[PDB]
Amino acid sequence: AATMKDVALKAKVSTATVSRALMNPDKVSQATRNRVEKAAREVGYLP
Repeated sequence: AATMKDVALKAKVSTATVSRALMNPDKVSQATRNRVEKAAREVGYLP
């Protein structure tokens, strides 16, 4: 099973972004935001 964290590496988003995402999303770029949302479902884990 994959993890939302692993995805960040693939999209080179940021360890802080996905980390704070569950706390207060405000560091993810609009473009990277849409890509993550889609990539989040693929792994089955959206949180």
